[PDB]
Formats: sequence, structure tokens, C-alpha cells
Amino acid sequence: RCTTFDDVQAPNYTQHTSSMRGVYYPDEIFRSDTLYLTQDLFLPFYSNVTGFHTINHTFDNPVIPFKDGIYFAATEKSNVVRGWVFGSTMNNKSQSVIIINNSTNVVIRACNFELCDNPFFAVSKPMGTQTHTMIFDNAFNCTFEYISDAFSLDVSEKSGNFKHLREFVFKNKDGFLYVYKGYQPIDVVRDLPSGFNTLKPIFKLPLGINITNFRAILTAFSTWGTSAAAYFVGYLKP
Amino acid sequence: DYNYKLPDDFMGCVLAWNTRNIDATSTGNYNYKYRYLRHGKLRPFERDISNVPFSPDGKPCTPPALNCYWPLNDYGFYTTTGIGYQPYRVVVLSFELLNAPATVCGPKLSTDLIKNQCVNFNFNGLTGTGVLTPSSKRFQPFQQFGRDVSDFTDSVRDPKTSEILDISPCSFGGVSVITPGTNASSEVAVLYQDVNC
Ligand SMILES: *[C@@H]1O[C@H](CO)[C@@H](O)[C@H](O)[C@H]1NC(C)=O
Ligand SMILES: *[C@@H]1O[C@H](CO)[C@@H](O)[C@H](O)[C@H]1NC(C)=O
Ligand SMILES: *[C@@H]1O[C@H](CO)[C@@H](O)[C@H](O)[C@H]1NC(C)=O
Ligand SMILES: *[C@@H]1O[C@H](CO)[C@@H](O)[C@H](O)[C@H]1NC(C)=O
Ligand SMILES: *[C@@H]1O[C@H](CO)[C@@H](O)[C@H](O)[C@H]1NC(C)=O
Repeated sequence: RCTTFDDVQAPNYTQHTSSMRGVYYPDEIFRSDTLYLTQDLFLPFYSNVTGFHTINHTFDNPVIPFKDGIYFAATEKSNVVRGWVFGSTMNNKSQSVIIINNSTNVVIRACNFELCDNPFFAVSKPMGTQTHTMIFDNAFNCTFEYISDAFSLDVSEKSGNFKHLREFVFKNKDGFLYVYKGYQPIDVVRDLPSGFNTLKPIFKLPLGINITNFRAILTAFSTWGTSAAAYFVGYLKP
Repeated sequence: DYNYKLPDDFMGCVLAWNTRNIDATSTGNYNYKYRYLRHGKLRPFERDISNVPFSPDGKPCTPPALNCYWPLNDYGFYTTTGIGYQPYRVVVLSFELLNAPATVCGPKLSTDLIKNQCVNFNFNGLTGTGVLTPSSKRFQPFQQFGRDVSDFTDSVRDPKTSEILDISPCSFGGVSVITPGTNASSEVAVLYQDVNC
């Protein structure tokens, strides 16, 4: 169902610096103690990364343009930002892959989804349990189907600095959505922290879909509330 | 090609065959369509299933208004037509040169690996030759070819046993030959192998 909350506060677009991030293994080739040049889509050092800070009033998930490839980060201690849509017009006619984790397993399923303007997970704030999902209702003319390997996830509220930091890279390239992954522990309130971290591939998804826009999917803590958890979006350039 | 684009970079096999008997019905075959108008072009291995009502300017439409066309074509067939208008079922076999753990074999029986120098090793996509030798190289599990300074594959993780081994080539070099005077003596020219003995 297309349930939108009433008070939707606009993002202030607090820019941050992609200090030493967005570096991934460019190919499946082991190289030992060498210097190697690469012409590929990378995140440039010290680029403008649009922050998205979620507070009790601010609910950050705009329809962000994809533009040849994105970097993604998410400062987490409650693992809130679990979910990615990659659509053309974010409506029913266009093709949209939906990469989501429903806290037991990651499910990738591309179809012609009637995208709601406000996807959310009805999770209680003191309890911290996923009750339902209302992301998709109709799925006609479905292309792609995938279910990954299972792993546990914690949902409930914490308070303080961030323990987790999921760092993702999405490249649309000949219809193959290359997805990368890295992780390191941090300690920060709102800034995308400076530091070097290398990302590793997980999915070469044979989609073949027009990806021009995207939107993350948030875990609301239910009249709504969100815990302190920010995410970051950069752009990849050749 | 404006509907299905195959790139110059990545490439596979294109397979077409005639279906005058099956698809080319004598009365018509209007199950198959294709777009003939679209804003811009399509990227390779990328398509648009959606039946968006086309306009040349970019405004949304409702047909049959001025310059509001449907993108799809009434693309019929008849068995009485010529060979140039017959339907052809085309299967495009794109491959992966991106050497992940392999799927297709094209089956040969797989022998046992040996530490012996000079083996014609044929791994998944490496028809090289050389010296299989086990190595202490680390290999994060999403990479399985090792290269050292250049083009040549230095080390491979074995596809059966996941054993990490580096490849040395067949121990080549130049042969040099000492001779004294052939008028002095035709006695044995002693040699060089620029190799471990
Ligand atoms: C975006 O980055 C450019 C340099 O790449 C910089 O000049 C500009 O000030 C940045 N925009 C901000 C910080 O809003
Ligand atoms: C949602 O979770 C179930 C089990 O909890 C599992 O099948 C999968 O991770 C998801 N199923 C979907 C998205 O249909
Ligand atoms: C799905 O797409 C096919 C063509 O690809 C079309 O014939 C069919 O009507 C579509 N389904 C709908 C619009 O429900
Ligand atoms: C994707 O679709 C949008 C509008 O639906 C269009 O502007 C854009 O050119 C398309 N991209 C490609 C690569 O076809
Ligand atoms: C299959 O793989 C396992 C390890 O992944 C290996 O121990 C086993 O020998 C392989 N099977 C055969 C028939 O070699």
C-alpha cells in the first residue's frame, strides 16, 4: 500500500568528503606487492558525498539519480538502511530491481513494481522486531528472481556512536549490476569518517534494466520515529 | 539493434534459424512486436519491455492525438512471404570471460595434478604449460588467478581441491657451447644450460 507519512522533512544536503573510500578490487585477479593502474568506475578521493541524517523529524530517502554508478555507505548500530530499489521512473511501468534484506536473508527480485512513494518496515521502537513489509503490492511482468544465503540480523535501537559501517558500490555495466561490499568499525556521530577500506564483490546480477534513479529503504521505528543512523551516497566516475 | 544491442567489447555467439513452419502462420502471427521509437538509444545488453506511449517532444500522451504514437510495431508474418520476411528464432549466447568459478566444462576427464616440472596444465581457461608448485599466496575467495608483474598468470587456486599453487615456466634459457680450435680438436663441445642443474 502507498502509505506516506505526513511530516516529511526535506534533506539539507550536508555535503561530505569521500576521503579515502570507494576503492574495490577491480577484477578477480590476485596481485601481490605491486603497483597497478586501473581504468574503471571508481569513487574519486575527496568528492562531495551527500549525507542523509535521520532524526525524529527528518526522514531521508529521496529519489536519487544513479548516473553511471554510485557509492553507498551507511553508519549503523541498529542496521537500519536495509534495502535498495534501482528504477527508471520509479513507477509501475518501468523495470526496477529491489535488493532487500528482510533480516534473515537478502532477496533480489526484479520486476515492474508499482513503487510506493514511502517504503518502510513496521518495526516497534522498544521491541525491535520486523512485523510486516509494504514495499511492493503488484508485480507484473517479472524478469529476475534470486534468493541468497541466510544470516542473522539485529534490528532494535541502540544509543551512541556507530559500531557498523556497510560500504557498497553499484555499477550498471552491460546490464550487470556489480555489487561490492566492505566493513570496518568506526566512532563518529555524523561525519563520513576519513580512512581507507577496500571493497569486495558479491553479485554480478544479470538484470539488463534501465537504471537511472534509485532510493534506499529505511527501517522505521514505530506517528513515527527513527533512531540515529545516517547513510551516505557518492557518485562513481571513469 | 536499436532494441537489442550487442557491444563491441563483450561478445559471444549469435544463433539464428528459420521458423517458416511454426511461427509463420498462413493467416498471420501478431504475438511478436518490437519498438521503433524511443527517446535516445539503448545501452548494450539492456532493453525496455515497457509500453510507454511515445511522443517526439517528451510530453506524456493519450492517442490518437497529434504525434502520440505507440512504440510497438504490428509485426506479423506469413508463410507465403519471401525468405527476407520469415521469422527467425535468435538465441544469443553471451559468455563470461570474467573468470569466476566455472559453469560450462565441454567435458574432458580431469587428471590429477603433479608437482613435476613441465606439465601442460589446462585449468578452467589456462591452456599454458609449466611447473605446478604449491605456494603460500593468500587468495581472498573471490579471486582465483594470480598475476605478478605482467600478462602471465603466476599462480592459480585449483578448482577441485582449492589448493593454492604458483606456476613456474618450463625451465628455459639459452644453450651456449664452448669450443677450442676445430682444427686443434673436434673433441666434445661442452655446453651451457642457464638453468638449475
Ligand atoms: C563539490 O566539489 C567541488 C570540487 O570537486 C568543490 O569545489 C565544491 O565546493 C563542492 N561543493 C560543496 C562543498 O557544496
Ligand atoms: C523474507 O524472509 C523469509 C523468511 O523470514 C525468507 O523467505 C526471505 O528472506 C524473505 N522472503 C521473501 C522476500 O519473499
Ligand atoms: C506484460 O508484458 C507483455 C509484453 O511483454 C504484455 O503483452 C502484457 O500485457 C503485460 N502485462 C500487463 C500489462 O499486465
Ligand atoms: C532510462 O529511462 C529514462 C526515462 O524513463 C530515459 O530518460 C533514459 O534515457 C533511459 N536510459 C537509457 C540508458 O535508455
Ligand atoms: C569436490 O570438492 C571437494 C572440496 O570442495 C573435494 O574434497 C572433493 O574431492 C571434490 N570432488 C571430487 C570428485 O573430486
